[PDB]
This record gives sequence, C-alpha cells and structure tokens, in this order.
Amino acid sequence: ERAGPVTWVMMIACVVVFIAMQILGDQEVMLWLAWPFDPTLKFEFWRYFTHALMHFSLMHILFNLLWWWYLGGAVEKRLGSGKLIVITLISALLSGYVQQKFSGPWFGGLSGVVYALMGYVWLRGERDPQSGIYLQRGLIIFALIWIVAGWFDLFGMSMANGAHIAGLAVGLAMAFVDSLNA
Amino acid sequence: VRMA
Repeated sequence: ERAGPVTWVMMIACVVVFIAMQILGDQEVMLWLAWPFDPTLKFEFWRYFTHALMHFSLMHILFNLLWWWYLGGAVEKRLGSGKLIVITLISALLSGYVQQKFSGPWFGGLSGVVYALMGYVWLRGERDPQSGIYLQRGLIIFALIWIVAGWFDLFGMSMANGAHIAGLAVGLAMAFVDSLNA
Repeated sequence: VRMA
C-alpha cells in the first residue's frame, strides 16, 4: 500500500461528496459546501476548504484523484502526513480565495491542491535532491500538458483559472521555503 | 460552475 491516512481520507471524502452530488444534485451539495456565497455564510469555516471536495464531472474527479494519489502520496510517505495536511489546507484556502475573487463563489475541485502538489514536488526535487521527493521528467511533461489544457480551456467545461495559478504559486512558495534548509 |  502506498496511501497514507491522509492521502486515503481525502480520496474517500471526495468520493462520498461526489456520490452526494449524483444523488442530491450539484446545486444541493454546492449550497452546503461552496465558498461563502452570502454574508450570512461567512462564519461557516468549513467552506473556505470544502469547495476542494466537490467534483462536477467524472474526468474531473478521476484526474484530480490520480494526481493526488501520486504526488500527495509521494509527499506523505517521504515527508509525513502533516506536510501534506498543510500544503492541502493552504492550497485549498488560497486557491479558493483567488478563484472567488476573479469569478465569484461557484467553483469546486481538488485541482487547486493538485497544482500546489505538482509545483511543490517539482521545485523541491530541483533544489533538494534529499527528501528525495522528485517529479520524474515524463511526469513534468504530463503536468505541463495538464496546466496548458486548463489555461486554454481544452476540456469543454470551464476552469477555475484563479484557483490553478494560486494553487501552483503556493506549491512553489512552499517548496522554496522548504528547500532553503539543509 | 468552474472546475478546479
């Protein structure tokens, strides 16, 4: 097995939520989990994070969880459960913030966090051959194409571009901070 | 909606 607790609970949580959305409908689940979309929702703290848990298409959940399982799982095994927790909380909160800024609160997906993990695993392999956390050359290629497809909207349901940029930024910023060690 |  190569799923730590944290890699695993996140996969589970995303699956459960995705089931909820097929059963109750997307809007119904958004209503409960979306970034605050009204002044009356601002103290509902779970919302600054739980938008990460919602997926809108089968290809969305599947690609997000494939990358999570892999990079997230690499990060947990080599660097520990708490590092992945903090990349995750920070990426989710910060991507959510920039996404709603540009485009308002109706958005969801783990891909702000996947982008943080991509940028993080890459830049920390490059400035620290010693976690050994690294992003394998073939996988930098598959990651770049992924990045590109979002930016130029190559998927055919439209994309949380704020959340993507913010996500990657946070992952770079943290790899930077982390590698600047010994 | 927008997908992240």
